Amino acid sequence: QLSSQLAELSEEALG
Amino acid sequence: QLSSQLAELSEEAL
Amino acid sequence: TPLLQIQPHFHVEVIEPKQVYLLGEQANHALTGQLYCQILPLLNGQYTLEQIVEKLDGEVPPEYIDYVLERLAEKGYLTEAAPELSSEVAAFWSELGIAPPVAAEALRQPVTLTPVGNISEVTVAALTTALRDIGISVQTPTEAGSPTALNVVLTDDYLQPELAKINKQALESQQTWLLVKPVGSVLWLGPVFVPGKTGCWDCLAHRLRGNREVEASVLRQKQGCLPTARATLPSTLQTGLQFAATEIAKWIVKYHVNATAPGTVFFPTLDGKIITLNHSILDLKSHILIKRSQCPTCGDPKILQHRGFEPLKLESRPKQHRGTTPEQTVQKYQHLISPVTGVVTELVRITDPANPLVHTYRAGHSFGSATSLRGLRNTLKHKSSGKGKTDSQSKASGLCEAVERYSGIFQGDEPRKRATLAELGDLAIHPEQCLCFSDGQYANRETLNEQATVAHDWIPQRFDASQAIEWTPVWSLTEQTHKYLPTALCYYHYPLPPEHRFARGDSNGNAAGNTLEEAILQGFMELVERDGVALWWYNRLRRPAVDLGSFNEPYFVQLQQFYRENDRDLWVLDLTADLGIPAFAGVSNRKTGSSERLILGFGAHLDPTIAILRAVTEVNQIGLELDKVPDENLKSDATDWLITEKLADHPYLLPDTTQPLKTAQDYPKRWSDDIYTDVMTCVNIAQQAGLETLVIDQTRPDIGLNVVKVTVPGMRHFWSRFGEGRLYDVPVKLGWLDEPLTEAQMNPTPMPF
Amino acid sequence: LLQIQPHFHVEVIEPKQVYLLGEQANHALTGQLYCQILPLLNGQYTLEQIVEKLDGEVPPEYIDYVLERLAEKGYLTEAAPELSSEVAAFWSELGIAPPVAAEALRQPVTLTPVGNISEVTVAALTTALRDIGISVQTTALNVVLTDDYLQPELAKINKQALESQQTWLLVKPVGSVLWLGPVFVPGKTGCWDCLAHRLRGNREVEASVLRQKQAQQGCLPTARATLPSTLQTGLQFAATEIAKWIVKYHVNATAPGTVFFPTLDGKIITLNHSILDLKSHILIKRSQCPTCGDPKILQHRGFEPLKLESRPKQGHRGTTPEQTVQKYQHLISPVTGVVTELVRITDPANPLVHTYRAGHSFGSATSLRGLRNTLKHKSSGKGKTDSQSKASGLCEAVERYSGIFQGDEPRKRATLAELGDLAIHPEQCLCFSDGQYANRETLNEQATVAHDWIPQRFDASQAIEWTPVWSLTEQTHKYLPTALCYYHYPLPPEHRFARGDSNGNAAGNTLEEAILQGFMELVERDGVALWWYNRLRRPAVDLGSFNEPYFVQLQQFYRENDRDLWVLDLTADLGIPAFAGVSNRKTGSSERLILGFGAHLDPTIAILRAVTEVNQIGLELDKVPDENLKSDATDWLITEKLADHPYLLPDTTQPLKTAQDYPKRWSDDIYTDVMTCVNIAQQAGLETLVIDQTRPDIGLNVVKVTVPGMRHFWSRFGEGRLYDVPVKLGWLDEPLTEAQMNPTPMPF
Ligand SMILES: Nc1ncnc2c1ncn2[C@@H]1O[C@H](COP(=O)(O)OP(=O)(O)O)[C@@H](O)[C@H]1O
Ligand SMILES: Nc1ncnc2c1ncn2[C@@H]1O[C@H](COP(=O)(O)OP(=O)(O)O)[C@@H](O)[C@H]1O
Ligand SMILES: [Mg+2]
Ligand SMILES: [Mg+2]
Ligand SMILES: [Mg+2]
Ligand SMILES: [Mg+2]
Ligand SMILES: [Mg+2]
Ligand SMILES: [Mg+2]
Ligand SMILES: [Zn+2]
Ligand SMILES: [Zn+2]
Repeated sequence: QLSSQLAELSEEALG
Repeated sequence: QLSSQLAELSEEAL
Repeated sequence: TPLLQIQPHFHVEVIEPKQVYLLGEQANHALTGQLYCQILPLLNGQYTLEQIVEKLDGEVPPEYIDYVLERLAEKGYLTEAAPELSSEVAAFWSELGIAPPVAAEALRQPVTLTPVGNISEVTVAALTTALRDIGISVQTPTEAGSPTALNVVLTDDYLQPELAKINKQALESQQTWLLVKPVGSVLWLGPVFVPGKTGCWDCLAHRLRGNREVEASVLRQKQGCLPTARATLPSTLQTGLQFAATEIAKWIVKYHVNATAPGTVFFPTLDGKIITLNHSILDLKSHILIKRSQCPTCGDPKILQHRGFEPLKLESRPKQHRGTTPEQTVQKYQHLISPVTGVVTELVRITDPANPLVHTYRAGHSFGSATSLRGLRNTLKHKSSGKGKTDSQSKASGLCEAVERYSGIFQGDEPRKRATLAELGDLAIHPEQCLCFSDGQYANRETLNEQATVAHDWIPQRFDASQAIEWTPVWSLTEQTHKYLPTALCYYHYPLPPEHRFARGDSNGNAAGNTLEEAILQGFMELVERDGVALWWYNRLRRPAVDLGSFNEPYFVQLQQFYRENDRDLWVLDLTADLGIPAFAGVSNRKTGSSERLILGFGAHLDPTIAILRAVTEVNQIGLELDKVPDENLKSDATDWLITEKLADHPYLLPDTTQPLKTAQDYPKRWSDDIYTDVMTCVNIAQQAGLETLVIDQTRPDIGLNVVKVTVPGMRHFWSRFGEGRLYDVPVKLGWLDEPLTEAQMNPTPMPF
Repeated sequence: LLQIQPHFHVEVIEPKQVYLLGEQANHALTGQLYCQILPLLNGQYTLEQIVEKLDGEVPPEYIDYVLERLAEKGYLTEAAPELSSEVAAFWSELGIAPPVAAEALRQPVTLTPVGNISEVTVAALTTALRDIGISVQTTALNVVLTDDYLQPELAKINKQALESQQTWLLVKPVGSVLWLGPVFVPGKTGCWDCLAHRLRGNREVEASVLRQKQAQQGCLPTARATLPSTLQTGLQFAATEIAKWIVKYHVNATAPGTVFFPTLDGKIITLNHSILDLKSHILIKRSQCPTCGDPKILQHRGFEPLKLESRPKQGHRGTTPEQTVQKYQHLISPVTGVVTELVRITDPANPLVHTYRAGHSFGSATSLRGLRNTLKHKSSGKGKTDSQSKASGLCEAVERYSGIFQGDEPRKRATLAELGDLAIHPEQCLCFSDGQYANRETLNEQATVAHDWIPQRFDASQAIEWTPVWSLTEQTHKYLPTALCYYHYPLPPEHRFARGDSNGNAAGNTLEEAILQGFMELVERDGVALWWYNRLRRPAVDLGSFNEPYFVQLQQFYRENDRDLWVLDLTADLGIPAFAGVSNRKTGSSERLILGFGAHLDPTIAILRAVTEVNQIGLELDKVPDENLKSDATDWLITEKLADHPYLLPDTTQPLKTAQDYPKRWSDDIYTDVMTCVNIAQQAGLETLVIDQTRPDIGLNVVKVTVPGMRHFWSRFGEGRLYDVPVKLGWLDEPLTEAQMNPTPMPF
C-alpha cells in the first residue's frame, strides 16, 4: 500500500 | 708554526 | 660601522675555558678556542668591529680579531646585523641561512592580492594585515599594471574558471603568482606558479578535474566547478591566512636571493607544491605538481601525436623478473599518490602484516565519464589493486596498476588520423579482428545486452566501414612497421556517436613497466592468459592439476596449508595452450559456510613458477579479504556467483584425475636474462601461430612510468565473445576435443571475474 | 525550523536525484520527492510553512515520511540562531549538531603563561578564543603557554593537575617549530613527566651543556626565531584544537562514545615553520613513571624468577619484520619517541644491499669530546631484505635505549663478601690481565681504539650496587654489579671498575627470542676473540654449498665493486656455527679491510649475519674518501694490509667448509633453542645469566645475556678461554703467552 513515491526513496554515501 | 690559540680554532655542527 | 653578530637564531653559551656552544632550535654547533670564548660575547649585535677592537684592546690584538671573524664568516656563523629587523625576525631568516640585511631588503618587495569566487573583501584585508605585520606591503592589481614579485590569489575553489584567465595572463606576462584557499575545513596553500619553470594552473586543473569524479559527474549530469567551502571557523581562516603570509615571505626572500646568485638558497617554498591542512581531522599533506610537457596551455600538446607516428625504439633490458626492484619503482613514482595533484588516490595495505604469505594493496581508482548515479557507483568501484609474494611486490603492483589504468584514458591528444577503412587499405585492422563477436551476437545484441548479467559482455554496434573514423597508429613488432586500429579500441572512454558505438576500449593487454619492453612483455603474457582462460572456460574443458610440490618453491605448499587452515582448498589447473607459454588457473572453494565462494585467479609467464605465482596471488587478492564479509553485505560484481554457484555446478573447475599431475619439467625453459630477448621470443611464437603482435605506447611524459597496450588480433578475451577462430579451433588442434563445439554449446555462464 | 546539514551543498538533478556535496564527504539521494522537498530544507522554512507551499502536489503525509527518513539516516538537523552559517557547518561536518556546539563553547577556559611567554601573547590567544566564542576566566581545561616543554615550572603544574584531576593543554607558539599538545588527562594520558623523560634523553647536547655548566659552580632558551605570523599561526591553530576538545568533551559527557574525531589528547603536534613539515607524536603513559605511576615495577620484576615459555617459529623469529616495525613505529620520534629517525641509507635499486640508519641514542657526556663521541655511535640496520634491515635498525635503536640506566633498575647495595657464592666478581666477566690493570693509565693513554679502555681494578672492600640476574643453568638468582648490567651507570671517580658494554644485549618480539640472539652474540664475539688474538688460520666456507643463492650473488656484487668477499669458519668448542666475513679493496689508495661477524644454530643464518654486517660497515665507507674518514676504524682502513695480516685470508691448507659440516641442532621452538644453548654452555663449564631490560613503556623485549668466562673480541688478555680453548681443540699445541697475543686491536 506504500506509495511508490515513498518506496523509491534511497540514500547513500558516495564517500 | 701558527700561534697555539690561532691554530686551535675549530668549528663543527653537532 | 656595520654591526657584527653571530646569527641571532643561536643562543650563545660560553663554557669558559675553550668552548662556546651555539644552541639552535633546529641545529647545534660547538666552537673550540680561547679566542672564541673571548670574542663571542661581543658578537651579540651591540658592537661594530671598531668597538670590539678597543673593547679587547687589553689582550687580543686587531689582526687576531680579524682572523677570528674571517673564519666565522667563511664557515657561515658570522653576519651583518640588520637594524630594521627585530631579533626574533632576524633569527627566523638567519635560521633559513639568510643574512638579515638581505632578508630586510627582500621584504620591501610589494605584493598584490586578488580575490576570485566568493572570497570576501575583509578576508583580503585580513591577509593584508597579516602581511603588514611581517613587513610586507600590499598593492591592488590592475589589468595592465606594472609587474610585481608575486600576485597572491585567494579562491574558494581551485577549479574556479576565472583562474584560467589569470593563468593565461601570468604565462604571457611571466608573472609569478600564488594560489590559496583559506576558507573551508581544508586549507589549500600553494602552489607558487612560476611561468616556464613550474607547471601552470592548467597542469593542476587536469589532475583536479580527474580526482573529483563526483563533482565532474554531477556537472555532466547537470548539463566549470562547484563550491564545497562552507565550513569555516574564524580561527581556521586566520590560521590559513597567517600560514600563507609566512610562505609568501619565504618565497619573496628566496626569490630576492636568487635574482642575483641563483641556486644559493635551499629551503623549501610552495613552488610546484600544494599543501593541504585538514582542520576538522588533523592532517597535513604535501602534493607535488608536475609540469606537464604536453600541457595545452604552457607546453607542447602535440607530443603524443608526433610520437605515435615515430617508430619504436626497443633495446636490451637486462633482468636484475623485471629490470629494477619494486622498492625503486615505488620510490620513483610515490609522488603520483595524491588525491589533489596525483593520479592514484591512495595506496594502502589491507592485509594483516603478521601474515607473511598474503600481500594485497588497494590503489585508489581514477575516473570515467559517467552520466548517471548508476554510472558513478560503477566508476567509483573497480579500485585498482596490488598482489604479491611479498609486501614490496604487492605495493608496486598496486601503484603501477593505478598508473596503468590512468595512462590508458583518452585525453584528446593521442595519435590520430581521420580516414576510412578503404583509404588506409591493408595497414588498417578491422575492429572485428580484435573483438571477435559472432554474427548472431551482433544481430541480437540489444536483447542480449538487456538480458546480460555481466557488464563487460557488452556487444557493440557493428562497424560501418563506410564511415570516416579516427585511426591510431600502432607498432607491429612482427612486420616492424605501423598498422592502424580504431582509436576507440586503443584508449579508455573514447567518445563515439550514439549511432556508431562500435567498440569500448578494454583493459586486455594493457600493462605498465619500468621500461617499454617490460610493459610489452607483461601485456603479451596477459593476452595469452586470457586466451588460455577463454579456451578452458567456454569449452568447459577438463584440465589436469599441477603438482605444486615439484617446482622447488616452498611458497605454493605453504599457501595451500594456509588455505586449509582458513576454511578453503586451493589447487591449480594447467591452461597452457598452442603457444606453449605456461598459463594457469588458481581455484579455491570454501569448505563449510553458507556459500562456497568460488574464486579463481590467472597468470601466464615464460617461467611457470612465476605464472603459478601470479595465478595464486590473484586468488589471494580477489578472495581472502572477501571471506570475512557475510553474504548479506557482499558488494561488487560477482556477488551472485560467490553466494549461489557451487563446485557441482562447474565440474570443469576441479582437476580430472584421468590425467597425470603437471610437473615442473613439463614446461620447457624459454626465457633469457634479457627482457627484450623475451618479448622478441613472444612475438615469434605468436607469428608461428599465424598471429601479429601490435603495440600502442600510452606512456604519458608527466607520468614517466611506461604504459602500453599490446594487441594480438585473433587471441581471445575471457569475456563472452563467440566469433569464429581460436576459441573453437585451438582445442581440437591440441587434441583436447575430437570435434569443435558450436556457438550454442559455449559456456552460458559468463566468466565472473 | 528545518534544514539539511549546513556543511552540505545541495544540487538538484531533476527527475530522481539530488546530490549533497561536501568538502570531505558526498552523498546522493534518489527519488522525485527529494527533488521537491530538499530545496526548502535550507533553514528558511518550517514544517508548518512548507505544506502551505506544496500542498496540491505532495500530501502532508508524504512529507512527514520523507522528513522522518532523513532523520534516522542523519541528514536532518536543528539550527542554532547563535552560530554563524560558517561555524555551524564546521561542527556539523564533524557530526555534531549546531545547538550542542553552541552549548559546549559556553564552557570557560584558563590560560597560564610559563617561562618567558609575555602577556601580550596571552592576550592574543584570549582574542583568538573570543572570536570563536570561547571565554577565558580570570575549569574544564587549563591552557599552558610555554617557550620550552622542559620549563621546570611545568613540573609543579603537572603535580597539581594530577592531584586536582585537572585536564590541561600545553602549547609552544614561539620559535621556528610550533609545539601543540598534548592534552593531559590525569589517570588516562601520560603526565608531563612521562613526556619530560623522553625529552631529556632526546636533548643530548642541551643536556650536556647544562651538566658542563653546573659542574663549573632545567633548560636553555632556544626559541628565538619567530615571525608575528608564525606566532599567530600557532595561537590560532591552538584555539581551533581547544574548541575541538571542549566540544568533544562536552558531548561525551552525556553520550560517552559517539564522538570520534581526533583531539590532542596523548598527542603532540609539531609544525616546523622553517621547512614546512607537520608531524604527530604519540605520548605513551609510562607505567613506571615516578610521578603518575609506580616506579618500583622494574625493582620488583628483577627479584622475581624469570618465566620462559614455548615460542613456535614462523628467520627463526616468531613474527614478520613488517609486523614488528608496524607496532613499534610510534617509537620513532625525536620528541616523544626513543628512536630519532629510521632512514634507508642504501640505494633502493640495489636488491642485495640493505642498510638502515636509526640514528639517535644518549649518554652522559661532560665534554665536547665525549659529546661528539656520543652522537657518532648510531644504531644501524642489517639485512638480506629491506624489511629485515628496517626491523634490525629499529630494534637495535630500542635495544640501546632500554639498556640505559634510568635509576629504577633492580639493585641492592652490598660487598662481595656479604653476598657470598651468589655474587659474580666483575673480573670473571671483564677478563683483563693483571698486567693490563697495572699499566692502566699508560695503556689507555696510547689509543687506536676507545673500546679497549681498561677500567680501574675492582676493590672488593667497597660496597657496590648489585643487580639480580636469572641463571638459566641453575634456575635461581645470581648477582652482577649494576655497572656491568646497564649503560652509563654512574660510578665514583675512584672506583670506575667497569663500563657497561653491549655484548650479549639483544631485542626481540619475545623474551626468549631476545635471549637466543643475545646468547648467539656472545658465541660470535668469543669465536672472533679466539681467532683474532691468537691469529689462527681458519678454513673458508664454500658459500655455494648452502642452498642460499644470496651468498654467491653478493660475492659477485663485491667483485663488480672492486672487492673480494670471503667467509671464515670460527666455530669453536661449543660447536655453534659462527663466521667472519672478510673483504679487501683491490684498487684505490688503501685496502679498506672490513669485517663482519655472525653466529646462529642455523649456519645459513650465521653466514648471512656475517656478510650483511660487512655490507653494513664497509660498503657505505667506500663512498667516502680516505681523507674524509672519521670512522673509529680509520687507521685500520687506510694503512693496514692483507699481507701483514695472513690470519684474515683463508687457510688453503684446510678444505672448504660446507653445509654438511654443520649439524642441525635448532628446533621448531625458540624456547627449546634457548634451553639447547644453555646446556651446550653448561657442558663447556659455563653459566648462562639473563637480565631483563624490557621497559614497560617500550614493550619490545630487551635483555642482556651474560656468560661469565666467554670472551669479548676486544683486547682483554686475562687468563681463561682465550688461551685454553684453542689448545683444547687442537688448533694450537701449546697456549700462547699474553705477549704473543695480536697487538692490533679488532677495530670494529
Ligand atoms: N615491480 C613492478 N614494477 C613495475 N610495474 C609493475 C610491477 N609489478 C606490477 N606492475 C604492473 O602493475 C600492474 C598490475 O600488475 P599485476 O597485479 O601483477 O598484474 P594484473 O593486475 O594484470 O594481474 C601491471 O600493469 C604490471 O605491469
Ligand atoms: N625481525 C626482528 N624482530 C625483532 N628484533 C629484531 C629483528 N631483527 C633484528 N632485531 C634486533 O635488532 C638488533 C639488531 O639486530 P642485528 O643487526 O641483526 O644484530 P647485531 O646488530 O647484533 O649484529 C638486535 O638486538 C636484534 O635482536
Ligand atoms: Mg590486477
Ligand atoms: Mg592487467
Ligand atoms: Mg591478472
Ligand atoms: Mg648492530
Ligand atoms: Mg647486537
Ligand atoms: Mg653484530
Ligand atoms: Zn601547463
Ligand atoms: Zn607520568
